[PDB]
Amino acid sequence: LREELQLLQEQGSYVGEVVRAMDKKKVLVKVHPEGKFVVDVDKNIDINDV
Amino acid sequence: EFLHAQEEVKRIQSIPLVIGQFLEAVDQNTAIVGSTTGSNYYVRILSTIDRELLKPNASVALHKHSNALV
Amino acid sequence: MVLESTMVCVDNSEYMRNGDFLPTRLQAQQDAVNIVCHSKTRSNPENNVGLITLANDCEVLTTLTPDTGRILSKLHTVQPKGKITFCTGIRVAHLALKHRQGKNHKMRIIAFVGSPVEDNEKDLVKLAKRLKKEKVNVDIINFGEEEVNTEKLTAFVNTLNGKDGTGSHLVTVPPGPSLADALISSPILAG
Amino acid sequence: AVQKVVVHPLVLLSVVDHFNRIGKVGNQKRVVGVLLGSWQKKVLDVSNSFAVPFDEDDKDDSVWFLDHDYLENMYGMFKKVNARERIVGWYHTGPKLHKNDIAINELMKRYCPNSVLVIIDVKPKDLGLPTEAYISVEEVHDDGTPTSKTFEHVTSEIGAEEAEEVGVEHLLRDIKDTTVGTLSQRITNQVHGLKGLNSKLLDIRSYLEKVATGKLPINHQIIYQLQDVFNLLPDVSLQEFVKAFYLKTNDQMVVVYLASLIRSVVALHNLINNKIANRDAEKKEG
Amino acid sequence: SLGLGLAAMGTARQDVYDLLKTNLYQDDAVTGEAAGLALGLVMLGSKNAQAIEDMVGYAQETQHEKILRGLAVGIALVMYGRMEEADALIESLCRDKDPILRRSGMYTVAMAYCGSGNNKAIRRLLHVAVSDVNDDVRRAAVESLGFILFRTPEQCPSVVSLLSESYNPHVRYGAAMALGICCAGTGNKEAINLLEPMTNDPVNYVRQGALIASALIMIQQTEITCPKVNQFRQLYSKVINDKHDDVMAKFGAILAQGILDAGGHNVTISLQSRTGHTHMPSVVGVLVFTQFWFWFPLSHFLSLAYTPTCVIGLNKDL
Amino acid sequence: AVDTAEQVYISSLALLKMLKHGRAGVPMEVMGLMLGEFVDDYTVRVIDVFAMPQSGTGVSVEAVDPVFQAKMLDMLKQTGRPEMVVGWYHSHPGFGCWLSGVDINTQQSFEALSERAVAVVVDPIQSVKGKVVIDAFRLINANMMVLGHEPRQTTSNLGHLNKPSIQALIHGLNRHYYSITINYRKNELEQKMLLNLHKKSWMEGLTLQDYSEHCKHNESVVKEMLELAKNYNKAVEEEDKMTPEQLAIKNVGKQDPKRHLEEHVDVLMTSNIVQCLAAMLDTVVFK
Amino acid sequence: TKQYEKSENDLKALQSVGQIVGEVLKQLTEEKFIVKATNGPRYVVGCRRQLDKSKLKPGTRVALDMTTLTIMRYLPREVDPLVYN
Ligand SMILES: [Zn+2]
Repeated sequence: LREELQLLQEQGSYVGEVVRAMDKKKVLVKVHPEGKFVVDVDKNIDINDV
Repeated sequence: EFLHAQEEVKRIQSIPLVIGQFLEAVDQNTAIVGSTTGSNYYVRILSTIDRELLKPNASVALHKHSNALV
Repeated sequence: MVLESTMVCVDNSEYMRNGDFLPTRLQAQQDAVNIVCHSKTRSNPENNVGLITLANDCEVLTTLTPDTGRILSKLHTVQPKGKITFCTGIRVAHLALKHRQGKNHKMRIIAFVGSPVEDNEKDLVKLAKRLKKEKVNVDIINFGEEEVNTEKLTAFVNTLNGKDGTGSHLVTVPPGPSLADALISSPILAG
Repeated sequence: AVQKVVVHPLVLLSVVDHFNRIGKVGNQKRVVGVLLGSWQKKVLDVSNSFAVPFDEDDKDDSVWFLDHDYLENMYGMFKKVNARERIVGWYHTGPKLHKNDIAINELMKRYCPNSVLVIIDVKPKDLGLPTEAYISVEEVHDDGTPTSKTFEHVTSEIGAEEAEEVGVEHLLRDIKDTTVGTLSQRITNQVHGLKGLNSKLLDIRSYLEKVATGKLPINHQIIYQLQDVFNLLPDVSLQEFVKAFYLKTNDQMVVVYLASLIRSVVALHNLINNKIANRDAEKKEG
Repeated sequence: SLGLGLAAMGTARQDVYDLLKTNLYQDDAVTGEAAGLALGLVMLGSKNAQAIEDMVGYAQETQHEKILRGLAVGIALVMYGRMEEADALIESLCRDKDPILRRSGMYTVAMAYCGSGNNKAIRRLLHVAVSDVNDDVRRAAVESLGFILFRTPEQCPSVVSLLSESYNPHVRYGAAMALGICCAGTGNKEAINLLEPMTNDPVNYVRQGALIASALIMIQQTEITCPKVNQFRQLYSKVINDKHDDVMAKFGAILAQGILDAGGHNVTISLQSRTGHTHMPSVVGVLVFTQFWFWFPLSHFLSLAYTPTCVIGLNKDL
Repeated sequence: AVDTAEQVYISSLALLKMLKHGRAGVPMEVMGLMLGEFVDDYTVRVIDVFAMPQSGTGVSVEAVDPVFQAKMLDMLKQTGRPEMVVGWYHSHPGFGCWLSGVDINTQQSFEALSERAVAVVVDPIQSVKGKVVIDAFRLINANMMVLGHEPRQTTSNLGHLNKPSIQALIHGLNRHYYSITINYRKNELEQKMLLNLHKKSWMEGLTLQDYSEHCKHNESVVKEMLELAKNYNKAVEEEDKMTPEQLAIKNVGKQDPKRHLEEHVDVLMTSNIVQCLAAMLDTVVFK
Repeated sequence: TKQYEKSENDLKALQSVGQIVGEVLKQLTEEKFIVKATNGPRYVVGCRRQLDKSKLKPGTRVALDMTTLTIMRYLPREVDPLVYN
């Protein structure tokens, strides 16, 4: 809990919403209070599953 | 030393705290909760109580920086 | 300047309420306290002087301090009624002199005895030999009435110190009317 | 008047460490200082304190003298840094007070209307909860003798607020805490009989001793009255105490039944879930 | 005084004990370890009476911790192979509330029982390895296991396997050291297996401990002995060439490369001669080498532990 | 010229005054002064801690009153121990105890009078109780930036001190500052009594008083408190008797929880407290 | 000449930064007070020893610390447009 606290202490963790997926392995992610972003793999989760 | 560890988990984060709006418990040890600022956050839940007082819809106190479920 | 800490003892015994000293022994010895406190002020600024009451149960009204305001404040409404106590009147001064900050300051005591004392000769000889080991020098000035041509106190001062020690001087007042400020003239010129 | 007092470990330590101050320089007597209390209700509370140089001559065995100017300056500093703190009385490390301590209170009674003196013990030995608390009152007497001032006992307890509990509990690193429900009540159960016995046994040896030596008074008056009060209770059946038997057991009736009620439930969840998680998890591995 | 005491170690000289007491009264802590270790070196195996009396009598009033540690290994080192003759002092060492003196009883009981499988020592040894508040004494407590049990290296991996999993890295460090010093004369693979996850712990210094321990298991043993030799040799250089790693952990990396390469690979360390008796310069050197942080010149005492392994066919004379 | 690992020896009396002076100042940062003795460069000890009076301007380099120091030092000279002051400490209640531009301004003032002058920060907030808490700092010389800044010797305590790192603000002090280790010393006699004082606090004075008052409690309203336990045992158990059936519906222990689950442990522990305090009756009331 | 030094000494007191205004929602315990800044965020925090719990009361405008986020001084009320009215 101490170490995990340290990784979530600075920025915490956000809540993403995928508006669209791209073939470049980069997935468009939109945050509600914020604008639209896009972020690359993410190898633990398969692209076809997104 | 385990009883002394309980004080290690109660030390964090102590005071002060920020109010947050709980959404739903996605899985064990972590759930998504809304900040009073309006930003929904993916948060690790404190280890002691994960269940009885969680409730689908309840106000919950979080840390300033981490926004951790306490 | 010479370093020392003086401790004055005002006489509140029930024999000091009479007006044999002009106008009264209360104001006579009060003016004596004024002249000695200003004398220590003109001597050294570092020397501090408290007061102690000998009669009844001895109590320190003012702890050792360089300012005389508190001393002059306690001289008033002192209610001088009680029995004189001597054997503990030197030891109280020594007791406040063991708590002193400065170790360079020598231990010095002045006291005014205006009433007869019941202290036996053996008690005073024990305190004489004790003050030799403690090196404490006490300068006494006898006031009021006592055994005619006071003896026990005189021999007490002589046997308290020796070689020289130049020393402790006991000035006995002669039985005659005079102003107090004129009685303190001889002790303030030379010990 | 005053009911009970609360003395923090911080101020208590502040007496002990000063005992280390005068310990190396010695020599005789005991540490004497002025206590700083905090009064929020009829219950009394102590937070900090300050030591004062004190020496008792022996000739003169009843001669006692304190520093008044130093008292003024130090109490003025503590009033400067803390407005809530004030002098509630004085303290000494004893271990046993002397007859001369009656006037010591009378001196500082000009500072505080009622000054409570607190004995403490720097070397823990016996017989239980430490320190002591005395209040200065005058009960006169039925004899019509001149008013005698005798200090009366005030119950003392060790406590703290928040931050003062931190360091105290942190520095021990010795015994389990607490632990409530298992080893908190049983250990104190033996403490009840042990601390009851030794208190009673030392004092009851005192009672037999008081009539042989220590007379006068001693006995009378306070002794015989409480004696008969001690003879007020035998104290058992006959009669109704016989009837408390089966209702005490009957209070145990439902408790044993509830015991056995949940004992089977513990064995239920444990054995069921474990035996499944044992054989059914091992069969997939091999 | 370290040169005088190491040169006269085991000689039981007299004049060295003279200037060592005035050096003990210099009151300086930086020379405290000098007087303390020298005093044990020259008196090694002599179980002197006034030596311990003066040392343990000087532990009280001194205000320094390095004089207390130097006297720790001092009174440890005078008492060698004395078996139960030293228990009378050991009782008083661990009963006392001084953290360093309880740390001294461990080294003392270590050298006095070296080569003995006496189980009477492991009762207090193990009990103090757990119930004690201080972490350094808990590390130095389990380091004694490899000193006494060096003759039977097969027991250490078994029994200490579970202590190597302890929650604090201090006991994990002592636990890696036990397998390091005890199994160094053997090619046991179980010890290596338990020292694999130790370098993976997120704690810094425990990884260092795994480096040196794994360096003692591989002395004179090439890749054909155990398959993890090259596995480890790439790790030693990897940790020292990465800037992100701690300087602490990368100290013991190059140090471990020095262990494997000691003497140009030609020499190794042996605590047990084939004759059946323990080699005291080896044991003494390594046991002082246990804590290299506290004094960096103490890392040179490991040179005495290096013994030549060679076949000498000298017929006679020159 | 010589830089080595350092160590702070604290007194049982010291910490207690630290956290107290710091608690009374919350939120506002206070100014304390550390008192002790310099034994050498690689070790230091604090044998005493005294509190400074607050000021309306706050923490500043001018907040130390020279006339107040000479007075207080008078009171400490006549005390058995007239030891020279060593350094200063200040509380940091609401954050992670980082040295600010006001702290550095008084660091260079203490480094000219005192060679070391260890900087100490104490806060009650960041720790419930059992933490060692506090902190300690030291000012490295800024004019040395051309030469090697990277000691020490005996790096053990250095490694344990710089850890955990532990966020960012903490790391922002690695430059221009370095911490210094803290370890308690005993003083185990007074510590032994200090344990028994708080523990005996829960115990009674005569010890037969509050236990017999719990015997007066042993039948109150305890038959009614046992009716409280009886309602918890009916109400929690008839809904915990559907759980063995529900385990067959979900198959088997997937999340969950409900709850409404367990809680009988606390009921059994309170009932056991009831039966033991009640078993004291036959011991006490009888003889 | 000396009045200027009086002003400059006032600057030394101006080295103390302000605080953030906030309204008292409720108090969970004596160590827990629920306060809400005018900006919208809520905070459960403590209080110092100068204030009284009875004098605070919910729905009271108070000033919170910049870091601890705790009450130091309070004000009864304020309103900026009315003065014009
Ligand atoms: Zn600051």
